[PDB]
Amino acid sequence: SPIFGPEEVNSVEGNSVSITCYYPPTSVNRHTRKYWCRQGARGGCITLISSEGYVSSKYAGRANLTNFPENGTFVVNIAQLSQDDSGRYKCGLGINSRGLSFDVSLEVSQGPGLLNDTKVYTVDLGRTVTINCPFKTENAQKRKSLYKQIGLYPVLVIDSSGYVNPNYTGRIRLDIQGTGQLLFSVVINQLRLSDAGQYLCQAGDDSNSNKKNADLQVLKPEPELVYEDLRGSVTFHCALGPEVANVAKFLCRQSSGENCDVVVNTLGKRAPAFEGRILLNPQDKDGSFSVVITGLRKEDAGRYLCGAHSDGQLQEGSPIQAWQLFVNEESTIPRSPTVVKGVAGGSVAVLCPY
Amino acid sequence: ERIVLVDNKCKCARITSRIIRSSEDPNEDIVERNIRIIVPLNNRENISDPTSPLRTRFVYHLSDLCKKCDPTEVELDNQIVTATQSNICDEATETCYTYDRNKCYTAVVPLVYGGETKMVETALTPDACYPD
Amino acid sequence: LLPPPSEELALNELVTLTCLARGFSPKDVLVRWLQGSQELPREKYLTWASRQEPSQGTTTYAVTSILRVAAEDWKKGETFSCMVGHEALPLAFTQKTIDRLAGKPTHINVSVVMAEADGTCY
Amino acid sequence: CHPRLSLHRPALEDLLLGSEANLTCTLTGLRDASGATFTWTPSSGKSAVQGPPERDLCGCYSVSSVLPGCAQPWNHGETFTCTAAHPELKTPLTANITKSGNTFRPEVHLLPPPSEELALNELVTLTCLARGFSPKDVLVRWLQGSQELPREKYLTWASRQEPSQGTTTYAVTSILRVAAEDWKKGETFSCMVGHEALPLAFTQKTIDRLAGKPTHINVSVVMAEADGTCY
Amino acid sequence: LLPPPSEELALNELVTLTCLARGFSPKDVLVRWLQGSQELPREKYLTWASRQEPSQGTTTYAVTSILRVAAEDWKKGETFSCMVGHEALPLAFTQKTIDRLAGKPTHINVSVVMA
Amino acid sequence: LLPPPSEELALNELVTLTCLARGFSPKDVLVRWLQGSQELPREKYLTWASRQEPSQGTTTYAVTSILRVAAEDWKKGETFSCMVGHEALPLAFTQKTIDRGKPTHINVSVVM
Ligand SMILES: *[C@@H]1O[C@H](CO)[C@@H](O[C@@H]2O[C@H](CO)[C@@H](O[C@@H]3O[C@H](CO)[C@@H](O)[C@H](O)[C@@H]3O)[C@H](O)[C@H]2NC(C)=O)[C@H](O)[C@H]1NC(C)=O
Ligand SMILES: *[C@@H]1O[C@H](CO)[C@@H](O[C@@H]2O[C@H](CO)[C@@H](O)[C@H](O)[C@H]2NC(C)=O)[C@H](O)[C@H]1NC(C)=O
Ligand SMILES: *[C@@H]1O[C@H](CO)[C@@H](O)[C@H](O)[C@H]1NC(C)=O
Ligand SMILES: *[C@@H]1O[C@H](CO)[C@@H](O)[C@H](O)[C@H]1NC(C)=O
Repeated sequence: SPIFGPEEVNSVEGNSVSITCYYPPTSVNRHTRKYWCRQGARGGCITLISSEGYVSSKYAGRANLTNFPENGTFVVNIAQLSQDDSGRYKCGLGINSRGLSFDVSLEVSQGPGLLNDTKVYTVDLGRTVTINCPFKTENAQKRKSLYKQIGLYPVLVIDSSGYVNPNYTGRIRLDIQGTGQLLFSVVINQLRLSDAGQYLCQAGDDSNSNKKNADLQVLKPEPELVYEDLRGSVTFHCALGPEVANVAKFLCRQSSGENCDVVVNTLGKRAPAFEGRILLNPQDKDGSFSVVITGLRKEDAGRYLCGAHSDGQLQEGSPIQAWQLFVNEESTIPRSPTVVKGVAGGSVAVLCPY
Repeated sequence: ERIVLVDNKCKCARITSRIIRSSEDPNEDIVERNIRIIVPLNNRENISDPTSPLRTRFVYHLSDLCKKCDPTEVELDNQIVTATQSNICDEATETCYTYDRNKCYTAVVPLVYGGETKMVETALTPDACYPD
Repeated sequence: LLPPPSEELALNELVTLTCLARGFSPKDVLVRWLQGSQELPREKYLTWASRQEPSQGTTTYAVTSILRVAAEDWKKGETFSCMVGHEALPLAFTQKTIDRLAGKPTHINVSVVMAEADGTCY
Repeated sequence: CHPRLSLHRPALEDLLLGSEANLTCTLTGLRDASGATFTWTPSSGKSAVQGPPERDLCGCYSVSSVLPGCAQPWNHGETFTCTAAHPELKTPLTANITKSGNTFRPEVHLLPPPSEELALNELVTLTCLARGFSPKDVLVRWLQGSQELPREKYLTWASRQEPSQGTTTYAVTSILRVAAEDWKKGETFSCMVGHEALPLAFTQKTIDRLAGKPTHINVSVVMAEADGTCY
Repeated sequence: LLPPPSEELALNELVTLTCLARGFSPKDVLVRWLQGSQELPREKYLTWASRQEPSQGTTTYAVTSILRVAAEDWKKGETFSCMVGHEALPLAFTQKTIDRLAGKPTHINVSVVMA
Repeated sequence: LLPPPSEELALNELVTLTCLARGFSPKDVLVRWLQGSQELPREKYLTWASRQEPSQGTTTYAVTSILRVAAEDWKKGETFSCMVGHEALPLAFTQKTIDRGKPTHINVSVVM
């Protein structure tokens, strides 16, 4: 229960991985036994590598485990991954049949093989990308269509003369450096999650319906793990690029039914539940700022998103960052009075612990 | 299984409770109480080594598990007063059935070193007894 | 402190909490009430006087007090306290705190687990 | 034959159960003798006495010298260096030693007697195993009740290296033979293991007749007032 | 042949078995392990030397050996053996076998009193 | 090694133990019996010869033997064993013992 780590972990074959688990730094917890075990079916929760010197037969040459007592963390490295290593695992301390653990899910996907006739582009959610398409020396006076196989329909919703979709409106252009040579290009601003898939580009047509592919991958951001305790404080560092340094930035908290709730804005908003215990700082030359929240309660734990928009709300097509927070609650911070009363003309005296 | 009342680690007993707003008769509802006892099958009676054989009898008094005797702070008028919280805590002295992960338990054994003897100290739970 | 009777909870209007303090040799006592951690004002409850009880050898006294609260927020989960002060107590005060979850249950679940493994109680 | 020089750590029983802790620096393979001398980098009292030489394989000189009072620098993690010059070689030799790092602590196990020894009613045997510790120095002592037994009543083997599942570790065993009437009265016996990596330098396990091949499990749980206004 | 200790099965790593031979007068002896019917290679276990044990009647000797096997094979119900060869045995060998049962207790009595 | 049918265990006179071998390629065995750690002389038991079993494809064999022993020490708990010698075994012998296969009794009582 006080143990925390990355909930889901993805990779491909041949690659490595690095998993970190967190624990309270009390002296029993630093000297006790640490373990990594594979919670299979049929009862047991068989250990794969441990802290005392046990390495299993399947993990020989591939893995190790290092304990850092001053962080209160311990790391597990696993090299040369396969597809039989997909399953549910556990960090832990002590004896397996107790419950001082944390569940981790690991999925390994099959890589690329013998289909490499495309030029892929990867891009962050809410950024720009280009799709180059070599124009040739006869196919100018046709249509420069661009399908996207919704099912197996050729869905032309982009043409290079303005015949566009009301879906993809307001952000698509072309710029001319062609007229005889072998390139033109289209810049796509403010990509969404909806705009993935395979693109069958063309530039004119010589009638064999000859095909060119140029596919893209749009990825949602990886949350950073923060480990704090009761009655403490946290800082986030929101470090988007200098391209949006004149936009109003914000910070929500993810809820169950896909609902950010605004904690702070740059145009002057606040929740009532954070009155008295939140700060927001002026941004630097890089357009990077920090948000401080003190007096951490139990219900503050969850996913947080910082972004940017013209109004200060989570809208689609906006660049985001992420975090995941854990409030420990087996804290060592001493309790204190929260309210101190006084009368007019009198004194007060408050005790402040470090 | 919702709210913890007692979490005792000298006897290793835990009591929770929950208002189950049941489906049928929707203007009345039950109060459930869960108790969990974990019984060690290899501990001694006193926690030293040669005491007496392994404990075979385990007794739990819920009037003692729910007891509360540490002083508290109460704001009455515009004041802070200190009060007690129980009628029966005329007095450690309780017997423990299990160990506790956050406390040392040591012993003393005399061994010989050629001439005299010593008073060598021995850790009974080695994880919790590092000097740190 | 005594919980409300069972047949006041059906009406869902107001419920009664009784406080009984017994067996003190001087005839002086204090009784206050708290909700959560907020003291209620003195015009919200009724306190009787201190009288002497039938003699089991030596002369001791008794006193009572009642308080009526809303039936809805007793079920929501608020807590109430009866605080009694007398000059023979060591810390001069004592307190009892009651609520709905710390009461006589309807269902009881007991599970006894036998642990050959260890005797540490994590 | 040609000489050699080595360095030896202090013995375990003097660092745990004792006060003094003498290092030693020896010199073997010397032909006849020398008027040699040594060198120790901390020398705040370094009365490095030599004593007499010994006689070795086929005829050799072997002299040595110890350094007293080095317990707390050894436990703090310091370093010691020895270096000697003598007639019968060209250049002085050198050596160094330090307290070990990346150690492990033992897992101690005490086993009940076998089932077929209890029938013949003459003597029984108890086994003490220690496993998985990183330096190879260890001690084993037995008790009866709460009194130590003399050293000449049991048998302890040496520490050896076990097959590898990762890091290299060691193991040791011991047995003790006791009268079969004391096992049935209800006497208790205990095994003690001392190691460099344990917290208070010793740990122990205990066993008697009711704990181990029990053939009977009796347990009675009493719960007094389950419906009782828990505040 | 001794069953594994109860403190060890709760870690799910490996369980250890212990073989002991005691009371033989000439100090030469062999120790081999098996799994079912297959003899295991020598690099899988550890035996000690053959020391002399402290008695007063005559001179006898003793030796030990350990084998650490996987917990999943101990749970599945496989059997392991210890063979010992000596001059004085009439058939030159003797064998002991063990599995996950037969260290389990004979009967258990639990009584709960709700009063 | 098979334990001793309860039909003659009820009578408490003697019991029969059966050693069975099965599945070996040449028709050559050696069967001996022991008790505790002492070997019994060869006139206390009988042993049949090696017949060929019919089974799937290849040809293997089988032997049996029978020992009778007093029920007094068997009730007390004295143990017995059967040895089998063959040249396809790596250490030339195997051995199976038996002793008075019972399961665990469990008594749980609740008192109100
Ligand atoms: C349970 O066992 C513990 C451990 O044996 C008992 O505590 C120990 O009791 C002995 C005898 O009363 C104490 O020994 C005394 O030592 C002082 C010197 O410090 C000496 O003046 C006395 O003459 C006597 O030798 C010992 O200090 C004490 N505490 C320890 C070891 O921490 C305990 O009493 C037992 N409890 C029950 C309920 O059985
Ligand atoms: C606490 O965790 C940090 C990780 O943020 C550790 O920092 C890394 O430590 C390794 C040493 O194993 C170095 O190789 C890296 O360069 C360090 N930095 C990063 C960014 O990875 C740090 O070592 C841990 N604390 C202690 C005391 O070791
Ligand atoms: C072992 O740990 C080190 C950390 O010092 C790491 O660099 C290395 O990759 C690990 N070895 C593996 C995973 O085989
Ligand atoms: C100790 O001696 C070794 C030679 O075996 C040498 O490589 C090492 O550097 C020496 N260390 C110190 C601290 O002198």
